[PDB]
Amino acid sequence: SPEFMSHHWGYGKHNGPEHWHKDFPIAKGERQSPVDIDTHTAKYDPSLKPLSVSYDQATSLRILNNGHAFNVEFDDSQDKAVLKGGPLDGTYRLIQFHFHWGSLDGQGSEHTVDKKKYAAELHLVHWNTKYGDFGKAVQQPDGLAVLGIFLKVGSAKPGLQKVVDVLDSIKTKGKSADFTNFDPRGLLPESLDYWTYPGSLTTPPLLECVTWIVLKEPISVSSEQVLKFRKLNFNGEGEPEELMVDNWRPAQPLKNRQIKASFK
Ligand SMILES: O=C1OC[C@@H]2CNCCN12
Ligand SMILES: [Hg+2]
Ligand SMILES: [Hg+2]
Ligand SMILES: [Zn+2]
Repeated sequence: SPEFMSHHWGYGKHNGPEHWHKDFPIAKGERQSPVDIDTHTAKYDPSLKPLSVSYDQATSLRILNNGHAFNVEFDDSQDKAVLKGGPLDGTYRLIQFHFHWGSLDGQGSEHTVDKKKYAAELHLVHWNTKYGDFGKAVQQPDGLAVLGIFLKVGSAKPGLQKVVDVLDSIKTKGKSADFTNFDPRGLLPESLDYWTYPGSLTTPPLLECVTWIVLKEPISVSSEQVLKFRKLNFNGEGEPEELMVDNWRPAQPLKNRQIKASFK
């Protein structure tokens, strides 16, 4: 049971975000994520470029319940699924995506917009090819680019359904399954308008390597889709059930950072 045999970071009362600094001191660092996006402080930057999403040749491989979310993993041994343009210099390869979500529809996102919490947030994680591999990229201030997409509850997202339907097979921590031919273009909204700022990954080890690109337009998913997320488990098989919900970190201090908008 959580925190009895040993301690591990998580999202509970004894090991949640407010505790993470005890094992990962960078949790109190100068470029932590997520942040609140104050729409009356972020300035339009006309030097930013349109975001170039080239996911046509993506190769998904597996889906994994890692005890704090599920990752959909991709073959990143070539430039098969890349993010370019905008604030980015060069080419960033997609390695995985995952979500953060709530126990109820009024919370779940990590970023907020004028303090608004969405029901969930999708993170597509990419690494800068100039550093050769993800592990070297996460030793650099421009090593990663994360495309963040808000989810609200409304109409269903057809391109999400294949994800929803596989979750029964990865209910518990450590379970993985084959998950080929998944097209992440089915998770995008219509507009690629975005905000951008320098930050970190939002789970330990909280690495301060990320250029965040947060889309303004949410995607809609149905109540039934997000309910299926909430049937996942943080625990392993044969351990008592602890539902995988509220796996989000709250907003962190902006400090001296600037949030830029791609749109006037
Ligand atoms: O994010 C927002 O929202 C309002 C303002 C418009 N100009 C771009 C930056 N802003
Ligand atoms: Hg974990
Ligand atoms: Hg890989
Ligand atoms: Zn994330």
